[PDB]
Formats: sequence, structure tokens, C-alpha cells
Amino acid sequence: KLLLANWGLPKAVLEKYHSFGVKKMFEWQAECLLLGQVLEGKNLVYSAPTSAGKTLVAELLILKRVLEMRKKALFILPFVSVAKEKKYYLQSLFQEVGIKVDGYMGSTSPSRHFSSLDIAVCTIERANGLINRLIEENKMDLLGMVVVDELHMLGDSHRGYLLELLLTKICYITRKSASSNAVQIVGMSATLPNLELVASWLNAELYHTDFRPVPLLESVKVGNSIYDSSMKLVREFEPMLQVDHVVSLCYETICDNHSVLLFCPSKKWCEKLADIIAREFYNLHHQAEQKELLEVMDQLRRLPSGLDSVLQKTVPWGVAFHHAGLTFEERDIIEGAFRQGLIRVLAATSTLSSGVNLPARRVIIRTPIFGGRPLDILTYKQMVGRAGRKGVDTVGESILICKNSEKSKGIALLQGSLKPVRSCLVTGSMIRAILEIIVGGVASTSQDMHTYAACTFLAASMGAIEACVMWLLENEFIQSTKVYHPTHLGSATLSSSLSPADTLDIFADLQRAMKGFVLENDLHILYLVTPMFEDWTTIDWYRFFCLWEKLPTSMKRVAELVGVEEGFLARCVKGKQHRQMAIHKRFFTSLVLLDLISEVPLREINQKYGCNRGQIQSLQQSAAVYAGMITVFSNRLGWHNMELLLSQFQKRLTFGIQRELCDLVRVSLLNAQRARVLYASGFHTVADLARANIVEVEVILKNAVPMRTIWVTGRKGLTEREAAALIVEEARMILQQDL
Ligand SMILES: COc1ccccc1-c1ccncc1C(=O)Nc1nnc(OCc2ccc(Cl)cc2)s1
Repeated sequence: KLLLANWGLPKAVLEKYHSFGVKKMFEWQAECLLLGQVLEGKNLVYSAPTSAGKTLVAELLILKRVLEMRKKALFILPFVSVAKEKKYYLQSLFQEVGIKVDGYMGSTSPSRHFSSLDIAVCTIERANGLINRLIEENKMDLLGMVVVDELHMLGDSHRGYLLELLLTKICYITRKSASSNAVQIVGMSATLPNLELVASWLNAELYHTDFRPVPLLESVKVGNSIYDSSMKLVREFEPMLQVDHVVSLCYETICDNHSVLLFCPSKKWCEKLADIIAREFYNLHHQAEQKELLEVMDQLRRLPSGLDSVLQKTVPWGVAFHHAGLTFEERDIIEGAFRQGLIRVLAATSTLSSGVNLPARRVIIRTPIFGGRPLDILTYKQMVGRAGRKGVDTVGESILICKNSEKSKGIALLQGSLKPVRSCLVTGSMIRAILEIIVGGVASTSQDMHTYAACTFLAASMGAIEACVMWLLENEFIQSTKVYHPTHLGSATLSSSLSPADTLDIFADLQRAMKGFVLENDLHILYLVTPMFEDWTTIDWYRFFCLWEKLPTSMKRVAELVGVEEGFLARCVKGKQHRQMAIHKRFFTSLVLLDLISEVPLREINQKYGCNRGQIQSLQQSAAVYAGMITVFSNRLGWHNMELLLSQFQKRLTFGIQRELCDLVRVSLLNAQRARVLYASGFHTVADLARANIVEVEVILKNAVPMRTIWVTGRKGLTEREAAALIVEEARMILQQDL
């Protein structure tokens, strides 16, 4: 029975699955897919190692709930990078059968309407908003499927509560129409202890497996000795050519024509511990594919930030580093190079662990102490689950390097297990949930309000709702007639997907901005769409004051109209208040975005502001999301003179462009530099680019360099000719299917 052809499956999807290598399932997937009425709608909650092909069952169930019972489906993923990878994977897997798959990730939204879509690959943040939109207009009959990758995220997380709110709201809808399902829910999780609780909460069937196609050997390293998980010595390591012996371990891994993952606790540590192995691989291997590696170097060299000095020293030896400091393009290039075997040693941080699927033969975790704290058991499991490539390696090795006292934390990580899932639900999450149900009209009376809380994970794990209702009533989010009805502010909060806690100050700030606005720059329209400071960078006070001393004769007008000062503007803090700190740290943040929408090169922004390019890109993505939310908030409040101003800044921040390119960047392959060089040559509209001379745009893309040197997000590397051919084809499709 274990064969993808025996199971009912489209021929096109079957032949696409044979391309990636999936031709015979495992026993665990069959036992999970044949777990009673799961194929009919009984929700499904299952656990498996990430290397065991967890998502195959989810994709099969989607194809089912989409083909047989034609309806929409949601694929909720934890992060934007993995969500985009899954969106492109599902697109390449489902294009032939005609299932329109599009993504709601970060700032990007599908050009086509959600009604035209058939699968929405969403982040946790945007899937909740999508379901809120479906409930408001009441199009909840379109939804028939919801898939939640990384179900364990529903516990303690900054975006996990939105996951719980996503399901307890759906279940109520299914359990209020009952006065094998109407909306199926399929969840993928890790080896959680209380998975059962989660399975019973969602009524889902529970499937737990521990099968790993490639066996895993986790071990600790103390001094020169290697011990297994159960405090048993397994090997006496002796360095081959050593000048921790981290480099010797990497050398031993490399000698057998394999690759290695090296998880370091910081960025500078990754850059240092990739330089070191590069130096030894030169000296130890030169007594002093290439072509593919030179292609990778050239791909990295035609980027807005260009080549990196440490990357330049490391990469032409098989060794490199992959941390959050690099741009998303550089990170994807390095990840692709490692995935193809071109890069053999990858010094990465913990951020990779939870990101893309990047398996390595040996995973060396330098220290059990990550960022001054012991490594998380979930983080450790995520790292060591990458040890072993399926279908290539016979085994996989994880080596955690510990010493002295550190040995204790290492053995604790070796013998530890995942903590149980939580609920995280007065509190902001419960306020959000109460507002979501009341404003959607799904629940009106307080008896219904407690009935809703009887459907949440808190009720399954085993007052607050009254406090939440009181808070929403006292803050004019909700009116009482005691039937609770949404107000205009309460409806606008649920529409623009913002926390009701933040929406109060957002309302005050926008209302103050309407009274006095500065239209002679884009800084006032940016201070409103600037999310916060958070921790996106470590602000240098002197640098800030210097920039401020050199602002146009019109910026400081915007600075003083929003709350910034000069007596406290990188002044007092220069030689050394919770709101003024949040204003200046928002002013600086709004200055950086000012250079992002002014098309300033990332390296120049880094030099003038001191923030690296990864932080700048993260900030611009967050600001674009916030701009979209603020635009919807003003749209639903009847603020036509502010929504009109904000309607373009989401795109101008997503792509970091000027207004002129806002039509060119609609093309998927025109980010902010293949559109500026294509705009200077006379193409200023997606109309002029549909018939743009093919060979002409090839020449233009060949010029202006900061074979497949051009790198495209989701398309990896593209040759100039193929790149601009796809550019003109995308322009043709955009202008042809939008009218
Ligand atoms: C405020 O909405 C944003 C808009 C731009 C960019 C980011 C956000 C955002 C930010 C932070 N958290 C969440 C969101 C979010 O996506 N909320 C959404 N609500 N509705 C959407 O459209 C989906 C949709 C539309 C029509 C139908 Cl019939 C069905 C579904 S998206």
C-alpha cells in the first residue's frame, strides 16, 4: 500500500511528486492517513520528525479537501521564509491540476482576490486576519480546510496565541452550527507531551510517531572524548590536522565528501568560525564545483550589498557563514549553495534551526549556552533534527561541544524532552479574542461569551471574559444595549488586524496627525506607518544626533509635529521618558525607512545609520505590514484623506522603491534594482514592459552590475536572458489578466 500511485492522486501531482523524489510513503504516514474518519473531516493532529516527511500527509489531505469538496484551504506557517518556500513548493506541485495557490505572508498579498484563490499559504498573523474577514462578511462556507504546520507554536510564542485564536474561533463556528465536519483542521507538531490534550481540544484524531528515515546519533563532546546520549563513551576523537577541535571535526566530516552544520550562538562567532575553517581548508589542503562556486560568488556580487568581505574570504573554500546579519537574498544564496553541496561548512545561528529545511550530515553545536542562556530543548531538537540527509546518508550525527560544568547542561539537553504546550490566554490575547467574536457578530450575549471561552484551549487544559468585556466597553470598542455590538472603532480594530491595546494609541496618533500634517516630504506618512522600535537595531545616539543636525529644512518640522525634540534627541542620551524614548526611536526608525523609500543603497544606509542590512530588511518588512494595517484601519474609519496618502507606502516599503517604480515592481522579478535600471531606460510602466523588446531588456539587465548571476526570490539564480524574458512575460500576464 505504501506507494504514491496506489493512493488516489492526480496524475499531474503524482508526476510532480516523483520529481522531488517522493515516490513511496512511509508506514507512519499511511497509519496517520488511515486513522478512522480523518479522510472525511475528523480533524487530524499528528507528530513526526521534520525529516520524516511530515507535510506529505497535510498536502495529501489538502488535495482531497480541495478536489472532492471544492472549497478554500489555509496553510498556516510559523515564519515568512518557510511560508514562502512552502508557497513556491505548493505552487510548483499544484499548478498543473489548476489549484490556484497564493500566499499571505508578511506584507505581500495576492494580486487576485481570495475568492479566485483555492489555497492560501498564510503566516499565523495574516491567516487570523483572513479568517476574520471571512467571518465578517460571513463567507465562512468557502473555508473547508485549515492546515497548521508547527502546531507546537500555539503555546508560548509572540504569534502562537493568534494560532489558538484562529482555531477556537473556527471550532465555535463549527460547534454553533450544530445547534464529518464543516471546516477540517490538520495540525503538524513535534514530540510534544500533551499532544493528546491538543487532539481532544480540536476533536481531531491523534497520530504520534517517532520514525526517522535516517537514524540519529546525538552525542556530547568533552575534551577529547565523545559520549553518547546515555553518558556512554562511543568514540575517542583524535584531531587529524589541528592548529574543541571544531576545525578538526569539520575536517573529519569533509574528508568523507560530506557537509557540516555548525550552530554558533552569535553572528561574530559565525563569521570568525567560518574564517577559521576557511583558513585551515586553504593551508591544510593547499600546502600554502569550482565553476558552480564561482557562479555563486558572481551571484553574491550582483546584489545591492554586493559581495561580503568575510564571504569573499570564506566561500571560495567551501566554508561560509549564514546569520541574520546578511540580507535575505544573501541568506537564500548561501542556503542554496549549502543545499546543492557547493558549500561544505556552514556556520549558522539558531535562526536557521526553525527556518528552512537544510539538512547536513553532521550538526555541530558549539556550545550549550546560546546567548547567555542554556539552549532551548525545542531549539536543540530543531537543530539536531537536521543531522542526516534522507536518501544520501546512512546515519546522521549531532555533536554538542561542552566542557567542565557545561557538561551538565549538555547532558540535560541530551536527555531532556519538550515542554508541554500552553494557552497564553485580563490579557491582550483574551481581549483580542473577545473583540474578534463580538465584532464578527458570531457571539452577542455574555452567556455566549463564556460559551466561547468554553471552546478555547484553556477549557480543554482543565471571570476573565467579564473583565475583557468591561475593558472593551470602557474603551469604546463595544456598545451595550446587555447585548454587545461593535462600534466604528471596534469594527476598525478587527478589520485592520491590530491589537486593541495598540489600536488606542494608533487612533490617537492618526487623529492627531490629521489635525496637522506635513505633505512636503514622506516622513509624516512614514512616522505613522513605522511600527515601533522593538529591538530592530542598537541605535547609536551620536550618529542619530549627527543625522538630525543634517536634516532638510522640512524634516525637523515633521519631527516637532510628532513629538521629537532637540534637547532630547540623541542629546541627553548622547552623554549617557518611556514615551519620548518611543518617539525618538520611532523618529530614527522613520529616518531609516526614509532612505529605504528614497532608494538609497543598503550599504550607504548601513554606513550612515550603523544598522546592518539584515536588520534594515527586517525593519522594512515590518513597516510595510504596519502600513497595510494602518491603511485598512483608516479605510474602515471613514478617513479618506489619510487612507489615500497611506495606500502606496505598503508597496514603497515592501520593495524599498520610489513612486515611479510602483507599477514596475508589480512584476515578481523587479525588486528595487532590476526596476530602477529598467526604469532609467524609458520603461516606466508595466505597459511599456509587456512589449519591451526582449533582447533589449536582456542588454539592460546585463548592464549596471553592483552564468545565472541574477538572483530571484523563489527562482534562485536566473540567467540575464531568462530573467528579463520572465520579466516581460510577467508584465504581459499582469496587464493582460488585470482587466
Ligand atoms: C491589516 O491587514 C493587513 C493588511 C496588509 C498587510 C498586513 C496586514 C496584517 C498585519 C498584521 N496582521 C495581520 C494582517 C492581515 O493580513 N489582516 C488581513 N485581513 N484580511 C486580509 O485579506 C484576506 C481576505 C480578504 C478578503 C476575503 Cl473575502 C477573505 C480574506 S489580510
